[PDB]
Formats: sequence, structure tokens, C-alpha cells
Amino acid sequence: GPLGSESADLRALAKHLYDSYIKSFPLTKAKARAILTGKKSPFVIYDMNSLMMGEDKIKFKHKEVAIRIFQGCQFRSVEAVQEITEYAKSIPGFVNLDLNDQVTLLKYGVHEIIYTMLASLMNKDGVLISEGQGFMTREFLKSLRKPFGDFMEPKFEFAVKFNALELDDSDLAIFIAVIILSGDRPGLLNVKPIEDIQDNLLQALELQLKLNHPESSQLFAKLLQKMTDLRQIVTEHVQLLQVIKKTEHPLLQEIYKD
Amino acid sequence: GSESADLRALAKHLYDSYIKSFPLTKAKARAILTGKKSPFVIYDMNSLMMGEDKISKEVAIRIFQGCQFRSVEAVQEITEYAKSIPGFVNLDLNDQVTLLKYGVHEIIYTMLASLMNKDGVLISEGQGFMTREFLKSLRKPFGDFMEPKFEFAVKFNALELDDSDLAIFIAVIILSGDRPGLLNVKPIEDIQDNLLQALELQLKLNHPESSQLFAKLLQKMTDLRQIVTEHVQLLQVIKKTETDMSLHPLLQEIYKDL
Repeated sequence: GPLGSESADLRALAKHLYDSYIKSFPLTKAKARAILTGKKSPFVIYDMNSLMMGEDKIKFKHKEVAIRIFQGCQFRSVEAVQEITEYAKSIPGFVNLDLNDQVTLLKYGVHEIIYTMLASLMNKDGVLISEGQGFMTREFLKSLRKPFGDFMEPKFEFAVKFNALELDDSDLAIFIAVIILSGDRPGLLNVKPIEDIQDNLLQALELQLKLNHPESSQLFAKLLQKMTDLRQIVTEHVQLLQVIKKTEHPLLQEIYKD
Repeated sequence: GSESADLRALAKHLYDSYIKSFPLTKAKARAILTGKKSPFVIYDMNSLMMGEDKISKEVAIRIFQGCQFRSVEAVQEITEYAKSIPGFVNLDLNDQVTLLKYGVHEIIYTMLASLMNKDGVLISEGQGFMTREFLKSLRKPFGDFMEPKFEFAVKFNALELDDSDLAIFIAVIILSGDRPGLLNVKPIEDIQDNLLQALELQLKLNHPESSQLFAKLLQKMTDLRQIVTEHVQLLQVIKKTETDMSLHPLLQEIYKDL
């Protein structure tokens, strides 16, 4: 009702999401960007040999190197699913949805979120790994034998364009919640309440971007456009994962069913 | 130029140009669909036969060739409209070509929704109505060309856009700076920025009760890009499952590496 209260409620939502995102995601964009500047410093993996030396220096929790890198990547993606699941609980309204729809939203949303947040850890020349302790170069990843060489590259191509928007963690918190609350996922039972929540999240995102990036014309539309493009990257990624299944034990297989 | 009066002037210009370029508008289609000479209904083989009388030798392929033809006329109308968008004809000529090549299909499906309800689609300048169920009953792979368009249209049509809204949306689609092989990206994104500002103002003034309509409309890009990807896929199937299919050179050029 009273003047300014609509704006205040949207700011309070934005703050709530930010505080939750901090809680759920230990290596924030702010922390990663400071590391990427390069003054401490992560171990740099820039070829096969330094990879072998890097496995001495960083204890990895997870036979052909392209395949070991891929398996590492899989371990990390499983960890990230658990972080994103915990974050999703803090999005107002999520835990009160039909339990099956909660499962569906996360099933189809986590990949989009993984690649969004991976851009926070990337520059045009490589990616922070193992909690910011390692940095693997884009050139080394590109050098891996087909089809592994082409796995990581499109993610770098997306990241450089996405990072050009210069979002901060306060922006990304809201953007990731908008992705999760997508009413268009297959097999959703109750679409309307999901769209209702996403509507309030979009309002909060729009106000956040208008206040944080006033000189960035139509940043809100531009961000929704990236949302559109993440869908592309994911479908292409899933296309690639299938190729592997066919062209390239059981308890491991189960942890990684996806 | 981004003061309110400039944005309304741009809105009104595009609407005028849209009415000049596209003879069958949503307004005209909706008047036809709702009873104002009722269109001839094609719902089975016997009614198709009479309709071909009263409005290849094989049905599915005849339906295909008639649809290609309408696609060519659509491309022609969209090109006339694109030329009217301020700034378009001033761009590098190769980029004008690229924008049309990649933009026409997205616009084709957007505007097709104007001709659709959940039961069917207006054909032959609004003189025929071909049912969704008939289209779904066509032999492989033809029974699958139209169904994703119907799904999209039902949802898109729930946004309740009118011709004045669509004229700006379609311009936004054409001026997309992410098309493959654009040489001069910034001039295109500058124009699109101004079209987005105009679109935002238009929806806020034309649909003041419709919460986040701007965002919900831009989210329909996801549906549109996916429709076009599916359509390219279905053309690849046709290449495998069919004999000679005569293909108009305009369509051949657009499909070339698409």
C-alpha cells in the first residue's frame, strides 16, 4: 500500500536471495575475479605435464587424461547440483510447490545454472578449478582429443559474452532464481504458481539491474536474451553427452546417472 | 533517440509500416476466426479434395508445396517491412542479408500464431481453415511439422498482443546482433536497444494491467528459437524420406547452412 513499499519489498527479496546465495556458494564471483587477476595464486594447468604435477599439488577427490578430466568435471557437477538444490530452497515459494514439480524444476534447471555460474570462474584464457586452487587453460582444454576438445570450448564462448555484461553476485542471485522458476519445463503439474513466483522474481531482477547498472541500457532484456541462449548451450551439451555414451562401474554409474 | 515522444513516434511508424506490408493482420485473422463468408474447413481427405476445388499428386506433399509457397510470400512481405525499420537500410548490405536470412523464420512463426487457434489454422489468405487434427494425421515426417507451432501459438496467443505490439516485437527479432557472420554488430545492437525501449513503452501503455508482459514476451524468444531448430531438423528428415522436392530459390538460400 504505502508509497515506496513495492520497491522496498523487491529490494528485500533481492537482499534475501543474495544472502542465501553467499551461504550456498562458497566461491563467489567477487572472490573468483580477484583470483583471476593474478597476484595465494592457483596452480596453473596448461598442458599434460603440468596436469600430472598439479595432481601432486591439489588433492583431487575423483588411464586417459581427456577421460580423467571429464570424470573430474562430473564429480564437480554433482557437487554443484547439491549446492543449487539448497539455494533453490531459499527462493520464496519454492518449497511450497508440489514436490514433484520441485524435482522437475531442478532436473531441468541445474545445467543452465551450472554454466551460468561457471562463467563467474572463467576468463577468456581458462577456468578456476578445485575451489579456486587450480586454473586450467582454455588452450589445454581445447587440445584434448575429439570429442573432449569440443566439450569445454562452447562454455568458454558463452562465458566471454556473458561476462561482458559485468553482473555481480547480487545480480546473479536473482537471475539464477528466475532460471529455476521456469514454468515451461517438461512434465510440470502446476504451471501457474511457478509463473506467479517467476513474475515476482523478474520484477526484483529488473529493479536490481536498474539500480545497480543504471548506465546499462536495456540490461534486463539483454539478460533475458542470454537466458534464451543458455538453453542452446545445454541442448548442445546433452547432444555431446549422448555421443560419449555410445561412441566412448555400476555404483559409480549410479551416482552419475544424471 | 529515446525520449518518450521519440519512442511513441517509432511505435506508430512501425505499426503503419506493418499494416502496409502484411495484408492479413491479427485483427483481420481474429475477425475471420470469430465470425466477423465463413472460411472453408479442411478436416479430412474428402474435405481437402473439395477445398482444393472450392478455394504433386500426393496429399502430404501437396500440403508441403502449398506451405513453401506461402513461406516465400511471407519472406517477401517481411523484407518489405524490414526496409522500413529506421536504420536497417543504412547497415552494411551483407548484414542486411544476414539479418533477413536468420530472422525470417522466427517472424514467420510469430505471425503464424495470429492465424491459429487451438483447433486449427487459417490458410489461403483466410479463405480456408485447416484443422490441427488433420495436420497431425499426415504421414511421416509431415504429421509433425505443425504441432509444435500449435503448442507455441496457444501460449503466445495467451499474451493477448495486438498488431501494434507485434509490429515492434518483429522489428526487435530482425535487429538481432547475435546472427552468425554479422560484420558490424554494434550498429545492429544500438538499433535493437532503441526498439526494445519502444516495445517496453508500448506494452506498459497498451497493457497496463499485464504484469511483466515485456519479460514474458522476450522469454518467447526461447520458444521461437527452438521452433526454428526443430523445423531445420524436420527438413533434414525430409531430405532422407522423400524423393524430388522442388524448392523455391529464396527458401534454398535461407536454408543454406541454417
